[PDB]
Parts: sequence; C-alpha cells; structure tokens
Amino acid sequence: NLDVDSPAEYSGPEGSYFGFAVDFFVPSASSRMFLLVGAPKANTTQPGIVEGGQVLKCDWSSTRRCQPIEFDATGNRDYAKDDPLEFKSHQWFGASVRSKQDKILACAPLYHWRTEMKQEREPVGTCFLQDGTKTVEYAPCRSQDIDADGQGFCQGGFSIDFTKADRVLLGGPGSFYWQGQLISDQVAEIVSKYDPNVYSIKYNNQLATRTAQAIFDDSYLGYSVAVGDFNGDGIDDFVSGVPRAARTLGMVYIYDGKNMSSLYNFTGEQMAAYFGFSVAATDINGDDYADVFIGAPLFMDRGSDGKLQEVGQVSVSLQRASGDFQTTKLNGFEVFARFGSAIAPLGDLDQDGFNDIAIAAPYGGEDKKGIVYIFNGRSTGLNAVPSQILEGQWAARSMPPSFGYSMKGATDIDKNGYPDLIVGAFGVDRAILYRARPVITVNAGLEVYPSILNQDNKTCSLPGTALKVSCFNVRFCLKADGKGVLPRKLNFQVELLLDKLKQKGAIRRALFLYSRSPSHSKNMTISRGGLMQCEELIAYLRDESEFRDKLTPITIFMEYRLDYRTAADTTGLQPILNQFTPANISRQAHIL
Amino acid sequence: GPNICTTRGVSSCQQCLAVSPMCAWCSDEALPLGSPRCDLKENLLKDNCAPESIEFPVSEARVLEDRPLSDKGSGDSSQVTQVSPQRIALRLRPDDSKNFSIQVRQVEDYPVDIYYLMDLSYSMKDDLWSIQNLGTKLATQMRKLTSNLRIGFGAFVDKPVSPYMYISPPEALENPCYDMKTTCLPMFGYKHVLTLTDQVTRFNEEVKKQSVSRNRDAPEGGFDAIMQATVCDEKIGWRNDASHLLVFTTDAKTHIALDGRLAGIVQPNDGQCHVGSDNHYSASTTMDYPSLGLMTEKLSQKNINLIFAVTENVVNLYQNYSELIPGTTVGVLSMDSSNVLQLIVDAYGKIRSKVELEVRDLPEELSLSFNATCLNNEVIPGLKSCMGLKIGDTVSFSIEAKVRGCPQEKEKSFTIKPVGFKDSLIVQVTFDCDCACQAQAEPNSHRCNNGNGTFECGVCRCGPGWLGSQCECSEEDYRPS
Repeated sequence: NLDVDSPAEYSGPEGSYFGFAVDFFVPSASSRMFLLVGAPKANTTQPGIVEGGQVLKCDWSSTRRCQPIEFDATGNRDYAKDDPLEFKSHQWFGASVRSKQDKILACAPLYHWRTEMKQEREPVGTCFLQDGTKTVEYAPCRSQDIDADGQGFCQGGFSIDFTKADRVLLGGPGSFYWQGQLISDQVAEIVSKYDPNVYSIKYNNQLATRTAQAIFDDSYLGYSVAVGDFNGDGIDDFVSGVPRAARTLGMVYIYDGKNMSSLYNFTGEQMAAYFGFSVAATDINGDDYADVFIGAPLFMDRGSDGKLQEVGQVSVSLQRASGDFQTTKLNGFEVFARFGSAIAPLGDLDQDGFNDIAIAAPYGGEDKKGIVYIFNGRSTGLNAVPSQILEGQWAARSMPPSFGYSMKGATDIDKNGYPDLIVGAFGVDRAILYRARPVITVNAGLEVYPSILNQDNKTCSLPGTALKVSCFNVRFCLKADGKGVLPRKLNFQVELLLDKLKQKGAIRRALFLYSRSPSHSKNMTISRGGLMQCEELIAYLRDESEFRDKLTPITIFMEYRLDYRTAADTTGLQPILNQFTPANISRQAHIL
Repeated sequence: GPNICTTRGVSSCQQCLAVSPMCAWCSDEALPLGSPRCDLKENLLKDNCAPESIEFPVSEARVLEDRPLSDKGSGDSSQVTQVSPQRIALRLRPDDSKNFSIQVRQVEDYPVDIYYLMDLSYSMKDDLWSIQNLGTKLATQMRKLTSNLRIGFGAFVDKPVSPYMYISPPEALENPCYDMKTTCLPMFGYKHVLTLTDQVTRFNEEVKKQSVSRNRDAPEGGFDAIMQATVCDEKIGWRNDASHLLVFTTDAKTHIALDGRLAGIVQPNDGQCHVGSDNHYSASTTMDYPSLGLMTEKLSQKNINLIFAVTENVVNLYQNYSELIPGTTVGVLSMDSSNVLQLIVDAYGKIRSKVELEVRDLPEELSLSFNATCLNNEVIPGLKSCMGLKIGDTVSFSIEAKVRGCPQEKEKSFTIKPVGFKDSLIVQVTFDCDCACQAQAEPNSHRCNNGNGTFECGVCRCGPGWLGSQCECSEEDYRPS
C-alpha cells in the first residue's frame, strides 16, 4: 500500500526484450547500487554475432543511464579450420540474471555448440560468472554426455539462483529427453577450475539429478528454481517447478541442498494449468520456516455459472515444524490475465513484521497492459486481499507489453529503510523501479471532560458579555511514529466539528467558546516517537430557546490530515499513513 | 393493511413501484389523505381511485419471431429452423422475474462439414497410407445421415525451430530422415491442404501426394493447427448452416501454452488467422501455443465440434483434456488408422445425441435458471442440458430470468443458443423501472405551496429545504404532539 507512483523508467534498444530479466546489483566494494536488466535479443559488437543478447547495468541516482557490462567480447571459437565450435547468434544471453554481493551470474539458455565427437548444434546453454575484476564461463551441461538422451539439449541456465552458502543452483529443462535436470556447483570451484582451453570441465563438488525411467520424459524439471531450507539444517534446499509432470498436471520437487535427496512433491489439480511455471520460497508469516509459492498461470476457474474461465492461480503452502504443509490458493481476477506468471518476494515492504509478496498478471488490466498485485503477510498466512495494484502505462507497439512478466524486490536501493521493486516490461523494452514510501503510524486521542451535559450548570461565562452558559471541554491528542528515514517532526492539520450526525443544514446544538463556531481547525506539529501531544478547547451549548431536541446525543468528531508535501525527503518521496489505522475518531456525550 | 408497500413512506411512484413487484400507485388527487398512495393493487380499488389512474406496470414476455421447427434439413438453407421461438421481448420490474420456454430440435438430414486434421510425424506413415481412399468410403457411409457432405484436409507436425527441429548437419534441414537413409519432407507447423468441398474424389487425389516429416521431441504442435483451422473461416470453408466436425488424429502427446518459451517464443497466441496464400501457418515460429481457454472460446464462437481420434497410449490423456473442453469427444484410433471411418461415424452420433445450452452477453443484472424436459414429459430441475437423444428428437427447456435492481440502460439484449448450432434465441430485455406520469409532472408547481415542490404524479415533491405534504414550510418547526 506504500509503493510510489512517480517511478523511474529505464529504456533499452527497440526489439531487445529489454527488461526480460531484472535484478539488483549491490557490490560490497562501494556504496553505489545499480540495476541489472537482461536484453536477450539485443544486438552486440561481438564479431559476427547477431542478436547475441546482453546485460545492462543501470544506475539509480544521477542521469539514470544504462550501459552494457562486458561478459564476453569474442565471436564463435573454432574447433578446427573454419568449423565453428560455438553458435552464439540468437543465444538469448541475459534471459536470466542473478547477483549476490559482487557476483553476477547471467546465462544464455539457447547457446548451441558443436560437440567434440560430431558436427552438431546442441542447445547445451552457457553461463558467465563475474566476481569483480575477473570473469569465467560456466557451462555444466556442456559435458561429454552429448546427445538428446544425455544432456546435449540441456539448455542449462534456463533458470538460476544463489544459495546463502555461496553455491549456485542451475536448472536445465531439456536434459535426458526433456526430463530436466538440476545442477549445483560451489562458486569457489567454478572460478578456480575455469580453463579457456578445456570445454568440458569437471567440478568435484557438483550435485546433479540423475536420469530416470522413460515415463518421466517431457517433464521440464528446472523450468523454474528457488531456494530455501525445508528440513531444518541451515543449508538451503532446492525448489524446482516441473510444469509438464504427471500427465501435465504439473509438479514441484524439493531436493536436499546437501546431497540432492528428494524431500517433498507438490502436484497440481488441473491438466495443462502449467502448475509450476513460477516458484518462490519466502517466509510469509513470521516463522523461521520458509513458505512455498507456486504459480499456475493458465488455471481455469468456474464462475458463478458452471462455465470455466482461465484466470490463473497461485498456491500458498505454509511450512510447519512437523514437515507438513498448510495449503491455500489464490485465484486470478481477470480472464486471460495469466495471474501468477511471476512471483517476487518483497521482504517486509512496510516493515510490518511480516514479509510481503508480489504476484503479476502481465496481460490483465485495461487495454491488457499488465497488472501487479501486492499482498501483505499475516501471522495466519498471506492476506488474500491485495493491498495495492500497479498498472502498466505503455501501450503495445507490436507485442503485449507484458508489464510484470519479470519482477525483483527485497532490496532497498535508496536506503530509506524500505525495500523497493523492479518490474520488467520486455514487451515494450522498458523496466521501471518503484520505491517504497515510509509508513507513519498515528494514534489519535479525543475525550470530553464531562460525560453528560446538564443544562442547569452555568459555570462558564459568555466571553464579551455577562451571560453565563453551560460549557464543557474537549481535549484532542495526536501521536505519530514510524520506522526508516522520516523527518523528526511532522505537520498535521486537525479539523474539529461537533453535532456531526445531525448536520443536515439544521440547527447546531454545541458551539466553541472563543470562535463562536461549530468547527475548529488547527495546524499541529508533532515529533516522531514523542509522548501524546494534546490541546484543549472550550465549547458550550446554546440556550433552550434555540433548539428542542433533547433526544439525539451530542457527538464530537475529529479528523486529522498529514501534510505530505513538507514531510517529503530531499528526493521527493512522500510518507504515507498506515492503511488500517482509521483516519477519524469520534466520541459521544449525552444531554440531560 | 400491513402490506410490504406500506412498511415505509415511499416518496412517489418512482419509489412505490421499486418496493416490490405487486406494489401499485394511485395518482388521483381525490385519493383520501387517510389512504396510502402505495399499496397492493386491489386495495387502491377498494378505496377511491380511478382504475385508469393506477399505473401498476406488470411484466410480460412477447414472442416476435415464432417460426415452426423444421422436419428435415434438406431444402432451402434459409428456412431450416432448429430453435423456436427465435426472438422474444421481456418487460420486467426491479427484482422481478418471468418464465419463457425454448424448444430445441436436432433436425435430420442436416448438412455436415468434416475437416480432417492429420498428424504427419514419422510414426504416421502407415496411417497416411491406410486413409488414401477415405474420401469415397466416408461419402458412402455419411450418405445414410446427411445429403450435403463436405470434406477437407490439413496437416501439422510441430513448430519448425530448435530444439524441435533437426538442424545438426546442413542436409538435415532438407531431409530430416537422412540418418535412417530415407527421404521425408522438411518440418512444418501447420499446412492447409484441401478446402471443404463436396468433390470427395479430390480428398483421395490430395491425400495421396502427402508425405510425413520428422521432429525430435515426442509432443506435437497439434493445438496450433486446431486454433488455425477454427479461426480461418475463409480458407477452411466452414458453412454457416451446417454441422462442423473437426477430426483431430494423433498418436503422441501435445504441446501446450508456455512450452514455446524453451524455443525462445514468448508472445502469447492472439487467436487470429495467420495462414497466408501459401497455406502455411506463418506465425508458427513467432507465436506460442494456445491455451485451452482460448481454444474453447474460439471453438464456441465458430460452432466447431472437435473430435479427438487418438491411439491407445494417449486416450486417457485426451479424455482428460476433453473434460475441460465442452462439446468434444474422444475415440480410440488404431495404430494404422484403419478404423477412422467408424470412429468418425460414431462420434457424429454422440455429438448429435446431446443438447446443451449456452448464453452470451448476459447482463450482470440478470440471472437465469433452467428446467430441462429431457426426452419424455419429465423435468430435471436446474439442468441446462439433456442427454441420451437421437437425431430428430425435440427437447424443451423452461427458463426464468431474474432481475437485480434497475440498470440505467433500459435495453441490454442477450442471446440463448444451443452448443454447436447457429440457430439461437435472442432476448430483447426491456427494464420497465419507470413511471410514465413522471414526464408530465409540473416543475416548481404552484399546486404545492409557493411553487416549493414539483407535482410528481399527483403528489408534491419539495425542492431544496422545503418540507411538508403540501410543501408548505421550509423548516420544521413541527411537533407530532
């Protein structure tokens, strides 16, 4: 409920699929932070390579200029005289980008190479790992098990992720007749064993899934990957989606992160729903136990009438100490919007104490320009009602904008204490960064010194005349606080009016003493975290000759408004009030 | 009396009628002050009120086109009628309801269109050989059922891109069967071959010159061909007045949406026609496979009955897929397609052995309930379908339309149509939530005091600030005691 809507837009070359993959880059060597954007179809300067793709590093501050990062600058290598060893053209480099500290990992799933045994073109896939001043290639699937039945069509690098223990997880959905495969190698081994003159390198501590029976063919294991601990040992385990498994019902596998042993399986409910297109592992309810999110973009729901309609679905599974999972499901809101295409943990977006998650519907919204839904976690699980909707702004040139097809969060780029979000719109070659606004929590106090107004009491004196009139005191207080970077003091405009319920233009019973008015306005300045600041005003009731109604009780109503313009930081980011806290407070008092 | 209409002080006719369907309004000024203007219809006549003054609109259903059901399908195309009545008009009040009946008959001897869509992977060479003369045999058998048969042909293998396509040596692009020392055509996505024609001999002529191809992975790109054979009306040649059968024969699993990402295809299927003058599906290498929802939508729009004629190893898979696609059936195809003719004939029997109704453009303020008088004079409540029928059977449905509020737009017509048939019933719903007397009310009427209120349908309606039955005063300044 706190993402801003005056964001920063980054544009790439036309037709480059700029924004297909997005991630943050947070080097430990400097305070600077950058965005990483993949452009799998971007033309490059590599000799003789057409649409090889590239990854661009875009800074947030300054002019917001995107510049490529040079992972590779050479054409196809030659196995022998004029017979290429590689085919980098249309390799889709940058289709997946992931970074951790100063390490950047980018992969080219459609990279074909000519095996050493035969003249071939096998999409083994390749990845490049940059860890500072040094760059190394990483192609685990470019082994000597060269065939469709082996891992020649592995397409390694289709999806990737980093574990806490500096270990990479890589998925190739094409290995072993498209059964799929998961490969995990330590970053230390990848760098230390790199050799440009060796094309099939063997890593000692590699963990890889083995081939299975022919029944499992065309399962696409490794279509998506995620990491999280699911057996309580401190080591991140591997979560992978298998959208075509179980007669296309879809499936998700969890493998032990220490020896690649199987732990759990999730199965879909509807055929062809692509259950497992996207997966995410994040703790959504304040436990040490991570929770599994699974997307089914094509799930068909049954409306009020019995007719099915394609809306998409996301499955939320809360991990329990006993190893069981408690599962609930979110259905999409629009037909053919493909809700659940991308899932991105946001961290604690509003610092509520529970992590939050974003789910994308890249083809929903008006004009089908894309929608992103923000959900807030709760101690009981995920809150099923989205707290915010982000809408794509750019119209299609020749392809759906796909705003929300790729997302990434959980990183605070401007160091305001709240994590931000990057959304990709590769359909129009744009990526947009949304910054989280600081959240202010306000507590309002309001009371009247006498609970019941007796009219025979005439203690107060009418100012400016000798009349004595029955009176009472109304005291209102305002206290505000909030985490993160906020100004020390905030300006609130407090509006007071009484007899609110009967304000149909008729007579008013109560009135303020000094102002001779039924309403009052005060600009109040309050400091964060301080004690309840209070002010008091004296109000009185009119004489019996003015009104007849002794039945309806007198009501006091209070409304306060934050001055966002002044509270904005130097960069123009305005705070926001907490969603649940009411914007008004009122109290009743009887007349006797 | 303590009627519902008297439970609250309705302002005028505009609110009196909206209380409940049996509420009535009296506009005469002679109406005594002790009698409420809003009450049950009969009560206003017990009191002094002119019958012509009482508005009390009522709901009705009027039939506009009520042509009789036809007997046999042969003859004038414009005359064959399978659904009656064809058009009706509904006038109804807020939260009101009305009931009307629709009769559906599956006329015999109806023209039939069969589009034979064939998988041409390498494992279907024998299947292609076996059907080389299916046109004449199919014409002979269908003669018993329809007298205006038309047939066509089409083929598919898969998207011609890696990793599905062989590209390893240069020659494999022109002859993907080189490594087994034989010749076959280069891979193709979808290929329209023969437009629906009644020259059945041309089916034999055209199918004898087809050749199989070879792809790498097991799943096929059939759904692309199913989508294209549906939305390309002009080339396929579907007749607007005919039964549309789309026969889909395969012996392997099928690719589904979001599979194209492995090949670098991320653009969703748009559902448009992309078959060019060369009869090849041009967007095969650019657009992803369609989803079941889009396929179902396009099939419903074009009134296509899709038949899965698949081998034993995938019969269960395609049965499960058909469960999600209304109007489809599955048949067991032999390993050489020797029984395809009987499979088609049986499938046509099952398709016209069931009647199912669908509704389009239904306003959100309306809801429908169906009672089906399937077969003999017995009704199955709450069902919009009837099964176990045979060609020539007549079935009747009873439908109730229910309102929710009163929409601003007073005409929101919608359609009720059997599945797979062009004939439909169009409902011209007209929301009658209004009072005619309102248009002739006197504004700022001196009928009320000082022109303080409009004289709405025989009663004062005060302007701002003013109150009272005669709009006498601007303030109260009134005590019941």
